Amino acid sequence: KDTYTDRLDDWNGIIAGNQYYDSKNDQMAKLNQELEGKVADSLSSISSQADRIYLWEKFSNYKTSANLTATYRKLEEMAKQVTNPSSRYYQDETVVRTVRDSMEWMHKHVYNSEKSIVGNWWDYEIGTPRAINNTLSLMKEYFSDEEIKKYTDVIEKFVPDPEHFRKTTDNPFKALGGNLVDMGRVKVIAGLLRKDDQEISSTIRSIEQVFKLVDQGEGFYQDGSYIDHTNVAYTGAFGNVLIDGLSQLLPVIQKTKNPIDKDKMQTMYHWIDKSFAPLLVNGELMDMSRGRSISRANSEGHVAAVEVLRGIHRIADMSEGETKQRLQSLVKTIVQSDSYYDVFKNLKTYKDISLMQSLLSDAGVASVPRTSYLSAFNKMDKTAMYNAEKGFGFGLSLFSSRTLNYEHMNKENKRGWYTSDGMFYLYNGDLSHYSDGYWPTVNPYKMPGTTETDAKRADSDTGKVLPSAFVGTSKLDDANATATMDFTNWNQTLTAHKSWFMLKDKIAFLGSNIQNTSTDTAATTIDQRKLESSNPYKVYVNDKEASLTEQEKDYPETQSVFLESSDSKKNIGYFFFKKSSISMSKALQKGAWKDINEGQSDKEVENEFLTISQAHKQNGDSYGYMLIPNVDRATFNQMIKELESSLIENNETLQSVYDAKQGVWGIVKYDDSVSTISNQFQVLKRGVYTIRKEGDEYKIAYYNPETQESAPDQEVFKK
Ligand SMILES: CC(=O)N[C@@H]1[C@@H](O[C@@H]2O[C@H](C(=O)O)[C@@H](O[C@@H]3O[C@H](CO)[C@@H](O)[C@H](O[C@@H]4O[C@H](C(=O)O)[C@@H](O)[C@H](O)[C@H]4O)[C@H]3NC(C)=O)[C@H](O)[C@H]2O)[C@H](O)[C@@H](CO)O[C@H]1O
Repeated sequence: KDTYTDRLDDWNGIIAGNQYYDSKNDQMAKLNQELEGKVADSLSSISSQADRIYLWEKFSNYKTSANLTATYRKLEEMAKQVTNPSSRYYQDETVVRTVRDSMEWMHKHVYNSEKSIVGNWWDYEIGTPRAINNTLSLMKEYFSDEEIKKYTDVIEKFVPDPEHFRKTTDNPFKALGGNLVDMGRVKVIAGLLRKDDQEISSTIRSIEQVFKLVDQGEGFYQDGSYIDHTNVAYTGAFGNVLIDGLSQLLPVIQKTKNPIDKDKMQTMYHWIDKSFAPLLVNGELMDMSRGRSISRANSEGHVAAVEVLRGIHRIADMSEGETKQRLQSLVKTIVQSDSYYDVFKNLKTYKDISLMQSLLSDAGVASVPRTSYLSAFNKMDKTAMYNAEKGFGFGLSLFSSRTLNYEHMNKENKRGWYTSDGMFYLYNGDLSHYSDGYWPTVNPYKMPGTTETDAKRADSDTGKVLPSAFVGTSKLDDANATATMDFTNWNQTLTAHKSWFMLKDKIAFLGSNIQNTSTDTAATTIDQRKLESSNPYKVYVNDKEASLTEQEKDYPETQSVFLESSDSKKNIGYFFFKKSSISMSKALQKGAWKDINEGQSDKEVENEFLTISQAHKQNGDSYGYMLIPNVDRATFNQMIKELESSLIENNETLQSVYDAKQGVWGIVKYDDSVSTISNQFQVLKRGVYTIRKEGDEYKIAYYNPETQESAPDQEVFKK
């Protein structure tokens, strides 16, 4: 037809990619097989009675917005197969008619301009409109330009403003980040379908705002943080949608009369390198950045990671030169480092499958293991650490007066209460740790690293910001950093000065000033590790094999605990600076995804967990231990002997551990008193420090969590 159909043709190549299909292509044929079965199920179950209440019974309750999107997504699947020469439904008269028909019926009795949002606005302005655009785009050769307009009319009624969503409501909000991108997949495509030029130009102009880094509110920050939903760390869910959708759109947008300036898009590489890259470990997308998505059974870390990777790859393909090359190497090495998840299980279009296949087999693209790195995402209170030498990742999940602890929205993530209360993540040889039903089987009252009372929590509860702004990380280099959280629990009955000292190949956990004014007992979960029936651990307490049971066994006078696997890369050792009183247990924990997410399956799931905790029976209590992963038993025993004097201090005003091997100090000062460290120097300001002694010199890394600022050396360091 015209230039719009041209772009609409490019879109089809991106969202389905029938033109690249190849039956002799294993991965492609697998996805085709999947779509064939989908429309087969849809067709064999659609209602074909004279006068019907619903198109599909499973999605009849049209009061539930979700049923509109699910119903239309089914027609998009039919539209994909009907235009695929290799599909059994290719140009099928029945399939063509049911799509056209279904569009009309849905339009007649369910979704039209004369209707109003009922349920989630999201489906009315994003979910459904996208499915409609895609369906009309794929089958434009079967619809009249007039019918197309007719069917996208309702989209214009609900989403008239490319800059605001929920415009038909009493409180529309400005589209930013992920939402802004979907606004493009809604109005740019719909604009294309309607041959509406003003719509295209204004939506693109509106989309261009996503390329702006922010220093407040929602968006990407200079330090790599990405905030969404007012104050929630969301690089891993909304960031996904952002990069995923934008990467699909850009190729199309760029071929219009309103291409986005190159210098304007250059910021995308900032997101990739500073925001996304650090959150990817062995093909897994750190859960601490995925908000409520963690409660979705079909979006575990490795799966969520491919959403980002496919977006990054599309961007690399859109680039050229070293940029294309480096991005390709980035995607290639990450995917190849994933021995647990098959990346193709989440490449849902032929072009995406194709791109990935050529990348993996192109010998010209280097795939070299990622180097060590430490990202201090202070603008979202998270820290990601990775050691390339020992091969383990570490995630520190916190929150402050600037951020919400956990998101429970739309009945999702009902029990994430403590996932940001100083929760830590360890990524080692067991790539499936946080997968295979970890979230619905993990005991939510004992999130690893967290200090909490055992009071009962309500599923109906929702997030809160922390009273204190004294939460933050001061990074010295790629292997060393220190963090602290002026912790107070959800009902202000317990406090604790929790601090972490990341020192290259280990992390020390220090807690002091632990107080409890309530009646419930207080304890810190040193860990709750999910086990693999295939790789059993040999537990040692004080280097003596211990036999754990579902019943908590107490181990007083503990100097160390060691979990031994046949794979050094799965070993976890804990050295207690001062002999401590801990309790351990290994028990089968059962649950269902529905428990933490109403819309998930109620199917029972179960996993075996090893729980280690330390009770706090008095005020002024404390804890102190070093987490040492990926070393064998003899090396762990020898190391804890060397660290016998690493703890420099752990009280209510000062906390610090020292790495003699590196000549690095980790320090946290809660007050402005003069602290003399190791009889060598003085730290003078309240805040977080990471210092390295280089012979006669001292490299200083100071951070003031409250003002979110560093400071001149002479202000905080002396001698
Ligand atoms: C209660 C209310 O209306 N609160 C508003 C808040 O509304 C919420 O906005 C979200 C949003 O996207 O901004 C909505 O989140 C999305 O809901 C979808 C339907 O349940 C769900 O499918 C989305 O999940 C993603 O879907 C993608 C897709 O289907 O294409 C997937 O490709 C993607 O992998 C998957 O994660 C879900 N989005 C995310 C990122 O999880 C939420 O339902 C809706 O209630 C407004 O946004 C804010 C404005 O800042 O104000 C509140 O008051």
